[PDB]
Amino acid sequence: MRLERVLEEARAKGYPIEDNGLGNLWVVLPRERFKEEMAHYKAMGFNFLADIVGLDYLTYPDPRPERFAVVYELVSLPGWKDGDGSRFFVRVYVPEEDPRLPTVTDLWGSANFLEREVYDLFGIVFEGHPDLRKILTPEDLEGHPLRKDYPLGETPTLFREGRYIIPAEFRAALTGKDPGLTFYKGGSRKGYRSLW
Amino acid sequence: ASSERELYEAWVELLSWMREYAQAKGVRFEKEADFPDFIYRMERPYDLPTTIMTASLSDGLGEPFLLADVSPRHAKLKRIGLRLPRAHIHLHAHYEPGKGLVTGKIPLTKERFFALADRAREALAFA
Amino acid sequence: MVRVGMRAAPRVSLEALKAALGGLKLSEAKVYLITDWQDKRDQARYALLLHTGKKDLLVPDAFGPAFPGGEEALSELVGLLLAQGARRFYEAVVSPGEMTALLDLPPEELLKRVMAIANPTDPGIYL
Amino acid sequence: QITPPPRHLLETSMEAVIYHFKHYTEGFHPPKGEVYVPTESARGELGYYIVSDGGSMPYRVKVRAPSFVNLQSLPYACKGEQVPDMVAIIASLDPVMGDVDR
Amino acid sequence: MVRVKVNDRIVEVPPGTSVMDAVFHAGYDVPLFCSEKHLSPIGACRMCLVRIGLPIQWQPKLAASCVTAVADGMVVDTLSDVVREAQAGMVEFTLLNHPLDCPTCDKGGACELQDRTVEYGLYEKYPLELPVYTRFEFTRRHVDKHHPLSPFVILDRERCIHCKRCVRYFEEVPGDEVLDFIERGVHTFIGTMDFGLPSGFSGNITDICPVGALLDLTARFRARNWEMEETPTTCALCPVGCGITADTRSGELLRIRAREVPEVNEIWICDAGRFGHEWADQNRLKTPLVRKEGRLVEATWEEAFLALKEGLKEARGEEVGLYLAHDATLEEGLLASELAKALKTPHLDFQGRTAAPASLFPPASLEDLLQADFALVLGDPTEEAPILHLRLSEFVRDLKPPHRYNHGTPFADLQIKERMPRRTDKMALFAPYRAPLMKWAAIHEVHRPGEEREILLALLGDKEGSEMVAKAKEAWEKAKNPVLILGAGVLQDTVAAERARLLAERKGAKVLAMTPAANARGLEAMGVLPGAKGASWDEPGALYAYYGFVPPEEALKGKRFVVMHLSHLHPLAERYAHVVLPAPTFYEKRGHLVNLEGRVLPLSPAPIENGEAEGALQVLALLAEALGVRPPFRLHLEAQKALKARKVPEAMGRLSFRLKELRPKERKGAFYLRPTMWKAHQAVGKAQEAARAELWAHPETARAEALPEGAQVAVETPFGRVEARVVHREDVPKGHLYLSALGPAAGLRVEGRVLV
Amino acid sequence: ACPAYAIYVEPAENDPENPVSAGERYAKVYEINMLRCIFCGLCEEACPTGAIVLGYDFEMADYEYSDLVYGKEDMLVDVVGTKPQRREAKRTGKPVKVGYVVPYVRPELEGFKAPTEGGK
Amino acid sequence: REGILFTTLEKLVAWGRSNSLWPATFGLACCAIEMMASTDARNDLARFGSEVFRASPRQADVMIVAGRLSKKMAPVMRRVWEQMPDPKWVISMGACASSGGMFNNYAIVQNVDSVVPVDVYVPGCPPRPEALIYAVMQLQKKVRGQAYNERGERLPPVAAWKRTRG
Ligand code: SF4
Ligand code: SF4
Ligand code: SF4
Ligand code: SF4
Ligand code: SF4
Ligand code: FES
Repeated sequence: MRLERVLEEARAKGYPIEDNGLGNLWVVLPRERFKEEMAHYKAMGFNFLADIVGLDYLTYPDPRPERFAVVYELVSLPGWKDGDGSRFFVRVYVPEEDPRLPTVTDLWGSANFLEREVYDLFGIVFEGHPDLRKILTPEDLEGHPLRKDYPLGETPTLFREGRYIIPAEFRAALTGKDPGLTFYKGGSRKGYRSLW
Repeated sequence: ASSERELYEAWVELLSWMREYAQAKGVRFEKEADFPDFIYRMERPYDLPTTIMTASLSDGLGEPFLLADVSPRHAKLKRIGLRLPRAHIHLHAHYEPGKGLVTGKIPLTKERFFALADRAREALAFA
Repeated sequence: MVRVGMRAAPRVSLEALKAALGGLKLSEAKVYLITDWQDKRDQARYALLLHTGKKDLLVPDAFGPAFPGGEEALSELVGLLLAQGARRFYEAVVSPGEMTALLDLPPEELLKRVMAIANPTDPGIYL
Repeated sequence: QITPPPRHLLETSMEAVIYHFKHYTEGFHPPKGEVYVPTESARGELGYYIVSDGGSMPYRVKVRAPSFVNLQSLPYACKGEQVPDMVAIIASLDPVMGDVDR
Repeated sequence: MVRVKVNDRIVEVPPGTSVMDAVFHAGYDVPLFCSEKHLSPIGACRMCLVRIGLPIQWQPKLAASCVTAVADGMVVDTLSDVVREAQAGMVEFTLLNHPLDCPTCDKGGACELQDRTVEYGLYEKYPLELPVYTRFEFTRRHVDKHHPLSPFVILDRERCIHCKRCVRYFEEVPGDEVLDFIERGVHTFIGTMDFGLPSGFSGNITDICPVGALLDLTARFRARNWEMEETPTTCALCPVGCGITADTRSGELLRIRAREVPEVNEIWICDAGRFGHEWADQNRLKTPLVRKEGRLVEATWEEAFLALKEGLKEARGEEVGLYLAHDATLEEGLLASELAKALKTPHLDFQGRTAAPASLFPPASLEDLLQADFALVLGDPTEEAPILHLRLSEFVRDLKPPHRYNHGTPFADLQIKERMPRRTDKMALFAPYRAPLMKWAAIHEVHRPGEEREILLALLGDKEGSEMVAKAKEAWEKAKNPVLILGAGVLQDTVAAERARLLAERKGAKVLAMTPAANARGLEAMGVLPGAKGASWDEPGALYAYYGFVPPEEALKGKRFVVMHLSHLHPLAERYAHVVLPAPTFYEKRGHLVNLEGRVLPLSPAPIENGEAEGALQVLALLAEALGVRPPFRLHLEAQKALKARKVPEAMGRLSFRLKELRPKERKGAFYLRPTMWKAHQAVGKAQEAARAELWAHPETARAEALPEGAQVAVETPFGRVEARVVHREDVPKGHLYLSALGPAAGLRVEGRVLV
Repeated sequence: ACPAYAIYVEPAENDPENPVSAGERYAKVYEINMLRCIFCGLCEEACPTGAIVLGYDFEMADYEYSDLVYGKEDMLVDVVGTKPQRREAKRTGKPVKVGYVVPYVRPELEGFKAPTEGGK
Repeated sequence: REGILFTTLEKLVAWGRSNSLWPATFGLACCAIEMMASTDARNDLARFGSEVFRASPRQADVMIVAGRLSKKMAPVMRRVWEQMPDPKWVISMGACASSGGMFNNYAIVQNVDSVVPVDVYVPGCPPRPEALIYAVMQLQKKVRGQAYNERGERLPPVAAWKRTRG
């Protein structure tokens, strides 16, 4: 029930409402309204903060507003005091040159680790955090691994007499921007979805 | 029916003749292609006698003048076929029981095939 | 980032590195001995990339037993780096073609790639 | 587009050979979009936030690691408890560090 | 411009646009077999079908978007169920009789049929019903298989889907009809009565065939399409520098293919560049050698450098030779120049230095060549600058550069109709022999060597030429935008190039100079030319010399110190050279060249087995160390900085450089060094007999001189001793013997003899 | 179909007189890096001629990296044992004893000889 | 004195060390679970001499690298090797440890032999418990001087005996 009220509260102020026909909902809040709105979101009854998922869209085929985008996942547990079960995502775009975003540690302690992880994997600093300390990558590692401008750093596979493989030039798989080995891709290899 | 079996057997027999001619006139013979249902059969069991489906007699320039083919194992309207390239000439043989290998109603014996291949050699072969 | 030494001249590369290293303290430096083919060290060749954080140093492929006087030169080199107080030694395995071009990429990409692919190594394998 | 052709008609049909080859080399290309599904594993809510770009390989796969958010409650759980019990309180939390570090 | 609507999108598009280009420019997609870039669209595969409305006025039958013109305000529907079902049906018809060879097919993953099948086939029929792929449960079409049409090309007549691409190309692009169908119905098949596949541009069909019918024998059964490691680079066999792809896997050379760059070569490569790669990965030098017991020994770089120090200890700086190859980069030339400036030596050169520089003349771009009014050509494009021929074939047919859409070059240019006529009034060609292009040039005269200068003089009007030269002069005087095109024969004879300069300045006209050397104009731009003394690449004037190429046998003889910087091992080095060193080919180098039109081009390095080879930058730097002089270049980045200081534009940028100086030398005329497409160092493997040496003789004078029509005659030239098949030609003048100059020493008139 | 790209397949052209495969192509060099191999079963799944099929031997522990690249003649069904096993059988003189028994071999393993449930 | 310097004594002590292999696991990933399963009541490495399990490294001779070796752990595990008594052996268990495996990336050591001297490699994913027993028997015959490579060479009893630690 509270999700419908979220949608009605957001639509009045001009917030885009994203929806796929699969049962997943997005409400994109600007960064100004982000903090206060999500504070209100906790006040609206969001006990549980599932995820903080950061996204780097450098190599995405279509352009996006900003390079980085951080998505928080808000839920209300059905089995607690008054449990509805309404779960949804909030996306907030973060510039390449402005990896700033207020923490919800004060709101949810759940983001204590989660936000740290995104500072490790992305260059995104979450302002007001108790400790933004590199979690996963070694202390002497330079950079942020999950952003697309950071190499995966593969090593060649080894064989008997000088026969070696460099997997990046061995992949028959394509990416979204990879043109393929023929003049073009259309049809199924431009995006494919069955009509149930 | 079961005539199919002997047909493939007869088909194998046909190949022999071809090879013999290669030694006779000193002309190049080549195995063109083998059965797909024998390459790509992975575990599936295979009872057919030979593995070769298409072969040809090529001249000194390598360009074929005589082609012979047999129908695959699971296809409809099975036959054995002969073709003279560039000459718009097609022959379609069956195997009739008691008679033998016949082109339609007319028997296809060794002598007939030898004459046909010799005519192709004298006429069509460039070098 | 500076480049000293010359390819396939182990003693020249080693003496030039002796001169250029000087009194630089390597307590926080990163030593990248770049090679190919993880297993076979008896014929191995090595480049070197030393990242102090303040400035970097590049030695081309002139070290390893693959060259005359190369094994003793790599032993002297790793002993020198350990003497100057380094603890962090790294080995990157690149394709043969990468060894050549990687020293000709711009400094930022070469350094980022080496740092991303480097494996912690025991200097005992080079001593 | 999602299933390679059955193995028996690989020697009969051309489209089978092309589709078997393509499916096992290139794969299929799902549409551009994001998706996520919840499940209950022995350590909690589990799901993959998959961003696909229309290519053979996913643009990004983010994992909600239930063992990652389950671990923020250790200093609280083992707060004030005994020293030997710190091992039991950790084994009792059931962490699989393949899930946390990831 | 005309407004079109594709299914949700509205696009401005110029009027002559094909519906297919409007779909793709609009961002949609449609199957494509029959049509190809630069080929006349004809509705054959019937794959390009769309829905068209022109008022909602839907057409009765599906429209062929490959041969449809577009009208203002047209609705194009590629997503309707009818279109998708029809496209899947046509795929079914096309794959109906296909040989089931995908896993063992050399085409593998880069097969258009595979991709369009998995794209559009098997429409969504409406359950989770058990689906059937093919309805064809009958006997398939079987024809001749794995037939080598030529030492480079293999033919599988079963894989052909009966498009028109190879025959369309064969009539259109080279103008050499050596392929067409034989029969009709479903029995149709490809064949030829011209067996040698004579055209010098046959290889491109290898790339065009949307199936694996025609495959590259020199790259058959090496690796799979995705497996090959691709190195995009530029070919330095001849100065046109076509964009190529060097596919290598496991340190060796697998295959050469076309890289599209419409500025210089469109999508086309010549057979020499594409199939003539066997020599690179086969047999080449990996260890520096040193002379110890009056013989050659494997050595370290250290010991060679020591011998170098000692040999050049007593060498004065003005007697040293600095001689590079014809394919030397801007980096290397600029460093040799600067190093002979510091170490003051007047004579440095490169292998293909012409007496008259190519920089004299203003370069022209090829698209200008398409828009010119006339082309006065002296020399053989087929042999001196091969892909020029192809561009002349757009030039002679009134074709012009198409528009550049959102999917790149247009898929269906309505500007190219099929079976186009070729004009005999658009160009005038003068060669010492009857070239294939003479067929499309009415104004044509077969002359003898040393006679160009007179044709050019007559075109100026200072004397009176033949009927053909008078027509050429008249059309040149009348033409508003003519092109002058000079081969090597003109560029190597100073007075002829001088009269060309005069003729091309007086009428405002730019020049296409088909140099024997690829980076000749760039090395001139970087300053690789001798000084006053003048020991050039062929002269024995210097006393100490460094060589980056193969000099004439007499140039090594006499010197005190000679060092060659080679890739393969040459007997001239193991008998006259003191220190030999390994170099990577242009295939695996990294640097920049300058096109015969003045455009700079990139060299990326190939994962080929170089050994311990090093670029000549490092060698010249190391060689000046023995001389005291310090080098200004060590790497490619500092070299690029110093280049940008030398005012050389960015890659693909054209460099402006003129030069007013000539260095003439006599030519002792008994034999001719015919310019050859095939290069000597390519005679390995499958080009061994293709890149063979020939001796062209007039039947009368051949008969008088006892040269049989098939004989392997041994010939000794200053440029080496080679055996050569004798060819009787009734267009070769009497008294001369045209020896196939398989190097970048073409266009020279040299002494010599036929040995017995 | 290898997620590690651990299989190297150099192809070559059959000799019609004494061929190796049924078609016009064969595998001149067929290697597997057991230290790269993760034992999926995707390679058996993608083989269209049924050539590559996972077996049953697990006793392939060896001492050297360069000794853990299994070759063609180290994996043909005609071979009996793993590399260290065969090498020990040669330097020992005692035939190979496999450390496993199976109820049967699958049809996909036609030819593979194995101990079957107690039939022997 | 290193188990050497007498024809009978060195064979005796090789016997003793071989059947006295004290495995010290360094459990890293899903390889480690298949090693722990090699202790249950179907297949126990508790017979050959490997019953006791001293977590301390000062007390065990066999070090079994069972799992992917991430770089952040590389020195720590390393020091456990330096802090071991000298007659010590190192086994590399699984694909991620032996080679880079399928995780051919920035994070994982592409051969644990980089930081520690590996005795035996045991492919598999995970290597079957019986395969891990095979590798410990392999190491048993290796320290007996009973192990040869494909090239004909005999392998020395102890790897980590030939290295200049630093
Ligand atoms: S031409 Fe294409 S579809 Fe036909 S066998 Fe070759 S790869 Fe398969
Ligand atoms: S051989 Fe290839 S390019 Fe030529 S018509 Fe057939 S499919 Fe087209
Ligand atoms: S035309 Fe010249 S540059 Fe182009 S591919 Fe041929 S040899 Fe190379
Ligand atoms: S089982 Fe081994 S070789 Fe086969 S696909 Fe998997 S990891 Fe690769
Ligand atoms: S080799 Fe396999 S079982 Fe062992 S740690 Fe790696 S993924 Fe896990
Ligand atoms: S019919 Fe071939 S695409 Fe138009």
